[PDB]
Amino acid sequence: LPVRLCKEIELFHFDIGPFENMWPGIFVYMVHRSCGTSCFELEKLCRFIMSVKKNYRRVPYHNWKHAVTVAHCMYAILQNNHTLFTDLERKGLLIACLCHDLDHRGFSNSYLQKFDHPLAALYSTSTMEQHHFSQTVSILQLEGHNIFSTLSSSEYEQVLEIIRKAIIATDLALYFGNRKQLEEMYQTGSLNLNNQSHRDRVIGLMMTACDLCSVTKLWPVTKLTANDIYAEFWAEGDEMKKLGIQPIPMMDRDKKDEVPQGQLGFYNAVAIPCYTTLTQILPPTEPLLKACRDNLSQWEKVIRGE
Amino acid sequence: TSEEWQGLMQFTLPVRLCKEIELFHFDIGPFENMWPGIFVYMVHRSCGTSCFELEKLCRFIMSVKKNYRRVPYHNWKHAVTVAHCMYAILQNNHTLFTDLERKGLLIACLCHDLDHRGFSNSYLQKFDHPLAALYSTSTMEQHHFSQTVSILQLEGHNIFSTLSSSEYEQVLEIIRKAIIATDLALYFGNRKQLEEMYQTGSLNLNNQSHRDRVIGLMMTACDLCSVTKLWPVTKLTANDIYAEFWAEGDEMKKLGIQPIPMMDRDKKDEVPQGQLGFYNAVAIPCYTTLTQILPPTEPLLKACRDNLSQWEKVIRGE
Ligand SMILES: CNc1cc(-c2cccnc2Oc2ccc(Nc3nc4ccc(F)c(F)c4[nH]3)cc2)ccn1
Ligand SMILES: CNc1cc(-c2cccnc2Oc2ccc(Nc3nc4ccc(F)c(F)c4[nH]3)cc2)ccn1
Ligand SMILES: [Zn+2]
Ligand SMILES: [Zn+2]
Ligand SMILES: [Zn+2]
Ligand SMILES: [Zn+2]
Repeated sequence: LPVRLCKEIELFHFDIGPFENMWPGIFVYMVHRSCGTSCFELEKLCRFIMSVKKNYRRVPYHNWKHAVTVAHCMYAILQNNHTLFTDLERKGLLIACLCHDLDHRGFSNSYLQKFDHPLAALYSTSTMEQHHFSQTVSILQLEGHNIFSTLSSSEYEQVLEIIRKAIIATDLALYFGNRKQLEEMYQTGSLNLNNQSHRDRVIGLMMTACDLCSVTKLWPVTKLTANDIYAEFWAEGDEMKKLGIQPIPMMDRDKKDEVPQGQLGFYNAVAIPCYTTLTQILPPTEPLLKACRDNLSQWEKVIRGE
Repeated sequence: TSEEWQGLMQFTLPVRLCKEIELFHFDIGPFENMWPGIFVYMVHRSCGTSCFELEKLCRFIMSVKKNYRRVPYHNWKHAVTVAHCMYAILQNNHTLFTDLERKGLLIACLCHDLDHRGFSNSYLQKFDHPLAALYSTSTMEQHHFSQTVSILQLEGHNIFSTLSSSEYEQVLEIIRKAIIATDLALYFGNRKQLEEMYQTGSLNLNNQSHRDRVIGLMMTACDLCSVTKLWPVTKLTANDIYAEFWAEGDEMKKLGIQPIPMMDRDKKDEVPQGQLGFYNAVAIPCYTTLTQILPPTEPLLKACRDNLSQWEKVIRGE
């Protein structure tokens, strides 16, 4: 890995760059540094990464780049709270992040439900997410893709459960209740990492934090990333109008000029609470929150027209 | 029901102590009959008001008090002070520790110098004291745990009587290990091992042996906390530490042995150097490593560093 990369990949606000064919290397480097060189047989891990790459789609935002970007955010959390995590979590969380939007079409669970898509009948709740985990399992069962083959049966069931819960937690609908419970557990001191269900919840929050990490980048990356977010959402809003459903203003390209107030509302309602609470629980994740605020400042500055 | 009347109640300190006992550099003050209350409070906030049966807990504390001796440093005040530091470490890392570990660690700290006579393991060995024949390493520390177990065996004194046998044994191990770890001789090996494990990333709190080591370093850090207090307190506490050591040096001379300069009253003027050496060689690396493993314990390092500054100021003569 190049000098600049080695240094800057430790920073929370690292951008993985425009060279797609370095991203596998970057991910492998992150597994090595946060899990270990002997965590995975290198050959199987490359075949697995490439097969995952292949089942991500050429969509504006929810693509291979976002999959690797999210995994990096996870990496930086792992490295800055490294004593906290089991060897199983050191193995399965980065993988969970890399697989967490497998085969995303660029469409919400709402759209899938309104369209009456087969996945909506097959998975009634967190529809895309149950699908991302189903894709993950089936890639794992391809000959030579069981990167967990040396684990015991028990250890294999456990890490898949980590991957499952982690991926499900990326459904933004579950985030609100989850963060409420965690807030109230931290204020009252009941929160405890020796309690599996509390540990699950924190991982869930770590995953929301990683999924939304584009708001913790420096302003130029965050602004440019917003073009990609909205390109998807506007395409979905287009498809809503074709069904004959007025889409919400978030996904309606005719409301472009209201994007700045749109972002502001979201940093206040969702992103700031998310990272604020995560910073309470894992203080060394503060740089994420700090960046989020700087970007919240930049949207107000945009709204003022300066 | 008593578990029920104890659930309604919460213990209350004066306003100044409520606020400042949360601070790492808090001093427990000169009022001895306040310290039990101080301890019970810390137990209630870091553990919960149903961890111990209050009557049993008071009986236990009075017995522990009665088994500390009237020596200048390793006395009842020291015990409670060490327990406080552990309380602050617990409160600032609240999501890390089990209920048992919280129960047991505060109790361990309070009991960790039980029946200390003001003499090092080294003096006991040279004196040929009976304890040295019985415990050939960490002599005093095994005795401290031994006394602890004896207090718990007294009628109406088993504060862990409500635990399952399984949990009782776990807490007694947490306490045994913790107390043994205050043998400063074992600290150097322990810290070195943790510094390596932290730097390579192998350090993992879900592994019992690693966790034991961290707990060990936590115990060292609390044991030496006198160096993390504000300057006026560290300077004054220093009198008490040297009163002890000098008296040991006196007893070594009585055996016809030259005591090391650290325990030799004839070398009063080299104390500033001596402390400079100790901060450089022991205290700074201890809290440096602890702050590394547990970032919220930093204020201990910051304060340790400020006192190192004060000792240099004395050496220069300023
Ligand atoms: C909603 N879940 C989600 C969010 C993001 C996301 C991550 C980081 C930043 N933004 C993200 O998406 C959002 C985009 C817009 C909004 N809110 C919003 N935009 C508006 C534009 C016009 C308008 F009139 C509005 F009312 C808008 N509201 C929120 C998240 C990505 C994927 N899924
Ligand atoms: C060593 N074990 C120990 C130390 C302390 C302790 C805690 C905080 C501060 N000091 C402590 O004890 C020490 C006292 C002195 C030294 N070093 C030292 N002092 C000297 C004075 C004169 C002289 F000539 C010297 F060489 C000295 N060396 C270290 C710890 C408490 C309990 N056990
Ligand atoms: Zn998703
Ligand atoms: Zn996502
Ligand atoms: Zn001791
Ligand atoms: Zn002690």
